[PDB]
Amino acid sequence: MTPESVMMMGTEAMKVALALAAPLLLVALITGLIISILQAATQINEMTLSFIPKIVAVFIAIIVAGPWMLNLLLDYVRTLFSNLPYIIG
Amino acid sequence: MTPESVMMMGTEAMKVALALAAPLLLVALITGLIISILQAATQINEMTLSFIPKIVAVFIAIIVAGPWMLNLLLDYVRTLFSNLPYIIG
Amino acid sequence: QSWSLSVQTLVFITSLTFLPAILLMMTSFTRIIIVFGLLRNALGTPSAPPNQVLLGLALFLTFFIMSPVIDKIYVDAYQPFSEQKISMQEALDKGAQPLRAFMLRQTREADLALFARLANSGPLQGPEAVPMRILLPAYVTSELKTAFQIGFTIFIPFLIIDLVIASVLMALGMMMVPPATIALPFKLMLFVLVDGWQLLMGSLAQSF
Amino acid sequence: IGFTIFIPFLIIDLVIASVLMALGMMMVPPATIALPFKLMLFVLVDGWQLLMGSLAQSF
Amino acid sequence: VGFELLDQEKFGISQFSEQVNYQRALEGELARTIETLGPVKSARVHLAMPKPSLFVREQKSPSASVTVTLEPGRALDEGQISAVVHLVSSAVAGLPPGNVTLVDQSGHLLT
Amino acid sequence: GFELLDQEKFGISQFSEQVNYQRALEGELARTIETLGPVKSARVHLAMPKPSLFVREQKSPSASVTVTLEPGRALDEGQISAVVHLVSSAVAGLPPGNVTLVDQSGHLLT
Amino acid sequence: VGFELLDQEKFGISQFSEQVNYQRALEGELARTIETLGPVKSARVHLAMPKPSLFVREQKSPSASVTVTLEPGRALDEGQISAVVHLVSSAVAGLPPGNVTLVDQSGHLLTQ
Amino acid sequence: VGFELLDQEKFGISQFSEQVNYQRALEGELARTIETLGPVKSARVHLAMPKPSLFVREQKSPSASVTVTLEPGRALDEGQISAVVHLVSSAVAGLPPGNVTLVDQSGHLLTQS
Amino acid sequence: GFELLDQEKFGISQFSEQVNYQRALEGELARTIETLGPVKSARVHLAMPKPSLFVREQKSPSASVTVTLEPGRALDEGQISAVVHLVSSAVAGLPPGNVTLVDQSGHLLTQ
Amino acid sequence: ELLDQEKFGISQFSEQVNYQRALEGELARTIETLGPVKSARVHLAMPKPSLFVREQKSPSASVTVTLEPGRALDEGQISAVVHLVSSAVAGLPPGNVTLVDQSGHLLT
Amino acid sequence: RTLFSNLSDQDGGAIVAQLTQMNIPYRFANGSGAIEVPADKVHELRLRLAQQGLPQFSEQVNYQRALEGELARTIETLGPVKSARVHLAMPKPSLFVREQKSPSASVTVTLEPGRALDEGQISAVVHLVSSAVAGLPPGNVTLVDQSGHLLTQ
Amino acid sequence: RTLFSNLSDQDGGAIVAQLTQMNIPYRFANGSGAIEVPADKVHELRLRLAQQGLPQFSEQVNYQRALEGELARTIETLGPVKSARVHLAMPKPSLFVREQKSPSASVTVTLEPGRALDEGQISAVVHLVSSAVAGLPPGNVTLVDQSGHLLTQ
Amino acid sequence: DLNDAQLKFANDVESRIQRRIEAILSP
Amino acid sequence: DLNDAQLKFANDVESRIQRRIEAILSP
Repeated sequence: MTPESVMMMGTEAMKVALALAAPLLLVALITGLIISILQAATQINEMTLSFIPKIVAVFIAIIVAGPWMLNLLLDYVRTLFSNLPYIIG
Repeated sequence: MTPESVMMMGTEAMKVALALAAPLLLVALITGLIISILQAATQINEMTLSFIPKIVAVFIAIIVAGPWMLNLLLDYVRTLFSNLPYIIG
Repeated sequence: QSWSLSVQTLVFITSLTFLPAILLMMTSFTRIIIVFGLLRNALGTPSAPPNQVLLGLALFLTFFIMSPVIDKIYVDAYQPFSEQKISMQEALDKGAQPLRAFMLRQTREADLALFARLANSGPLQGPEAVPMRILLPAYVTSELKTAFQIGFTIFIPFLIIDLVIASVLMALGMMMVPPATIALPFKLMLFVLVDGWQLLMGSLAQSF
Repeated sequence: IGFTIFIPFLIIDLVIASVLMALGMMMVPPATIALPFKLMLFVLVDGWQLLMGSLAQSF
Repeated sequence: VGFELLDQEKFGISQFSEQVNYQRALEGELARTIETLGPVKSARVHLAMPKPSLFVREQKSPSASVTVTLEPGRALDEGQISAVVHLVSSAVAGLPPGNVTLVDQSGHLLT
Repeated sequence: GFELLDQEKFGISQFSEQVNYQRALEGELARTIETLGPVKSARVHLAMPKPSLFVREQKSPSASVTVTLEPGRALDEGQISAVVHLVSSAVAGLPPGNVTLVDQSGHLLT
Repeated sequence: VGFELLDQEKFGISQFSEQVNYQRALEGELARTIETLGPVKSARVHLAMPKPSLFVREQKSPSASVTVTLEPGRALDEGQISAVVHLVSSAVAGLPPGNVTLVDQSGHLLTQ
Repeated sequence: VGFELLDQEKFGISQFSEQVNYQRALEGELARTIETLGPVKSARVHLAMPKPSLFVREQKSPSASVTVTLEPGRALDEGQISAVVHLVSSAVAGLPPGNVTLVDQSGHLLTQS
Repeated sequence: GFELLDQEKFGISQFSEQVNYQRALEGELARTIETLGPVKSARVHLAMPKPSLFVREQKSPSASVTVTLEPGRALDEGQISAVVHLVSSAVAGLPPGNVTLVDQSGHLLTQ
Repeated sequence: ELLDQEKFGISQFSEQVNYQRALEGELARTIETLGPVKSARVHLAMPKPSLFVREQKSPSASVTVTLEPGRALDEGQISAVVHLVSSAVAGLPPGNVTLVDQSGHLLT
Repeated sequence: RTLFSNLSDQDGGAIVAQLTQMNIPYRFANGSGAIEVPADKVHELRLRLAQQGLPQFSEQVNYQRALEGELARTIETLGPVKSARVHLAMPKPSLFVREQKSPSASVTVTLEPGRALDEGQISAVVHLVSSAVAGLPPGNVTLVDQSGHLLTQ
Repeated sequence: RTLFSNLSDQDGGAIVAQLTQMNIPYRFANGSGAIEVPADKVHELRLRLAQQGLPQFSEQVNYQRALEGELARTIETLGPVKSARVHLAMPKPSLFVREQKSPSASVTVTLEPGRALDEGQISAVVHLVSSAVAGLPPGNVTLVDQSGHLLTQ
Repeated sequence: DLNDAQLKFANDVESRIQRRIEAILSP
Repeated sequence: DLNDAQLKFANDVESRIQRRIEAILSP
């Protein structure tokens, strides 16, 4: 193929990956930051405080947004397989 | 099967996972937070002292609730393998 | 029209040559074998049950599952041939029907349509007239899909166990403790307690 | 054909590894958790049927 | 009623739920149009759709039961019985008319 | 019926879902049966057949319908029938002959 | 008792529990309809729904025992006896009528 | 409804939902145009679109039921009936006219038996 | 309008993308048809059949065109022909014979 | 210019729908520029490939012109419009270009 | 005069609703479960309501005879009907213990020359008769004309 | 004079809109669902509006005859028409119960020598007649000339 | 069950033959 | 079931033949 016929496909694929992983990473970072700021405000000395808020936030985000990410990924893969015969030329 | 069925199966899966983990995670978090609050109030600057009680608490949880987390999980698994010949299609 | 005896035995030996292909692509051997391999991978024990043990178990399960089809072939096709009632050609044609019905029972209409459209076959009225060259690949594809479905579903309880032990270890601060070493004995315990082997074999048999 | 067949499974692997490590559980093997999801993606897309369709239409 | 329901925001739903809701909505709209026919004061439609397979295993065909309440003395014409049949059959993928039963408020089979 | 259906309840289990569906169908069927002139109240019981083990045999479901009539409002043979048709149609693969219709006095109408 | 029973359930519900509860609820509703019958003052239904066992060759057809209390002197008609049989048999997947026993408040077997 | 119905689309939309919504829409627009026909005061269109099957002896066909309410005494001409048939058939991929039923507000079948 | 497509989200799927394309085409075609002297308003409905697979020789699409004419502005035979040509060309593989043209009174102008 | 509207990447299909629109616009533009033509409208139908059989369908075009009040188009005109539209579409067989006036007369 | 007596509350209510709609004056007999209405409208109204589906030996005989006569009179208010005869045949309290019996009615009508009952009128007659007799199902009502032609399907 | 009576609100509104556009004075009879208009313009306007698609025996007979006469008069206002005759043939209330009947109209026109009706005028006549008679579909209107040539397709 | 349906079929046929005879024998 | 439909078919045929005879025998 061509570097472009490849770079564009990789860019689209990693855009799909970024869209898939954005909600989970975002809620994880927000929850961790909030717990850490609350901890620093009270001057509590601990490192394992944020893990459980992290896990429940990620779990709830998965429950809320699962259909959306799964449908987006399924559609992307379906169009990739349909377009595959034309990728070779 | 349809994606929605997969989402429902995963939903009961992570519900069972949360039910398994919470008896342990909650008590570990409570013990850690209590020790850290006491430490901050007493200015006893040492993080590692929060680690020793937690294990005991966790162990206590097991010896107080190990059967239940053992039983409920089985009541899920025995169902899942029994639903195997009816999810295909 | 009846083949001479030498031609008959030539056909018989040549057909006996194709035995593993028939076992893999016409019976339930492939799905059971795929599920067993995925299950072995799922327990974290890549080589605990030797390949020969699982292959023998899959062979016995396949024989038990296909016993009704073999009985139908014997009663309807092979028995008259052995009593010289019917020729080899018509005996083979009669024996194809029960196996064809069994394979059609466990195939997906979409794959059949794909292979029919690919082979440029004319419109076919009902399931009565579908060529074996069309049905065999569609049945193989459906078996692959069903086996992957069953394996992916089976992968769930061990995933639950791994996640819960990893979270329990992490909430204690144990940052550099790997969860596989702790999870493997508990995976074995979970599979033992639920009577996993017989339950999974019963589930595989019931799905056929 | 093969190097672009590889793409969605790499996407799933990277997403799962990133989520797991960002959440904190960096000691887990991402491939072990990822394999069931790769099977799920393959069966919910109808990977075999679509792959045969693409292979046939490549000619 | 029917279509309005299908929309009600809801996330905790399964395919099964999605289908059952579709069935309910279709029933509602069909009853609606049937009532919107002069002689009919109220209609009630029950659909029996067989859960489908994606395999090659027995097709079968769905069935419908339609109960109509007529306006005082508004008897339905043979044509009225027919048109009802056609509408209900068409609204259900692969519904063989002969599997549509139409009944009045007194229990007379108009079919 | 459909009220039991949308009760803002988090998913319980497929079996729970199936029980709820069976109940809702029973409710609506009883409802329409009562909405029939001579009928004051109806009660419908459905027995959906349970898939057995290593067999492909098909069981046909069954229904029991109890009606309470208005004082002296006897059912017409056509009435005994239309009830049969409705109940049979509302249940996937319900063979009419497996629908029993009974009155408030215990007389079998079917 | 009642379908209500199942409506209110705790998070920890074993399949076994789910089934037993279903059995109870069916028993309750059946007794209810049987009482609704004119001559019947109260009904009690007991179901024996055998659990599937591959350890056994044949699963014994389900069985039912129905006890009725009649209104003072309200004897049940042969037709009444039958209709009860039909209803109970239909309400239980694969219940062979011949496995339904109907008894009165005095211990007379109304069925055969 | 119809095209407007497919506006506020929540991310959680199953293909099944997407299809049903497309069906509902098409029904709405068709009814709309039918009402726009002079003699027609209101229209109601029901579509039965069944995804396919490979066996001919087990293949049916898309079907439609159209109920029209006419203006007081505005009887539809034979040519009108024909035009309604054509429009509905064309709007549904592979809809054989003969599977379109047209009925009035009194229950008279305007199309063929 | 082609505008509908420009103002759109990023969560839309392929199904949505197609349906939107169909709508836009319907709009522009109606637009040009109205821009024909005798035509006051036009309404185009397209039935574009989805991918084949379960079918053999595949199948072709269909169109229904409703025109409202200016008071007494009857369409000539050549006009009808030109409407047919335009609609057929605008739809990939649309066989003219599958284009129905109807007036505001329900007269079929084509066949 | 519609193509360049500072729009983040959408999809190949979206890119395709656009390209089609832009070509239609420019073609209509040049057609109007012509003396007798007051406004033009071009509709392109690019063909969809098949599934397993090799069949290159040929694209089609419909051109509607509004002429200067009264003035008509000469035959040579009926020819130059055809040529331009056919050339602007990869593999467009002239015979698949329909030209129509504001009154519904087929000029081609 | 009494239109109906001994009505359920449901039937009563439905009947009152219909009378109001038709703008017919009415007076529901207090706790008599009866609705006295214009005397000259009684029969017409009974029939109309029937169309909408609403609602000793000597004595019995007399009663039966009286009931038969009243039913006949009501049926005769139908335009196409010149005369009507109703025969009620409720078997005397089932003597046989096991066997079960059910009331039946035979209605004979003489029609005006050249006139016929329509399906609605036929249904009204059947309903009227069935509603008047306890336990008489519509299906047990036979309606015949002077020539013996069965009008009820 | 009355242009139209007994109009739907929709037809009324459409008719008023057209009259305003044509700058024709009009007076919608209060609650009479009728629109009295210049007497000398009544027929011309009826025809024009028709082009735009807008909107006892003895009595019936008379009515029918009157209606026929009025329709004829209206049609005669067309330039190419020397004279018109309209015959309305609505079957007496369908005596047959099962069979269904429908009104039809036959219009005969005598044209001025050398003149012909155009397609628009033909359509206007058909619409006028169909709109005037309840249940008369356009398709049931036959228009013929003096030579018996069928003008309606 | 089926026997009762057959018997009712016979009764209806007999009744209709009876009515047809009576119809001509009446005038 | 089907027998009743056949009987009604016979009744309609007989009634129409009767009416056709009566139609010419009346004038």
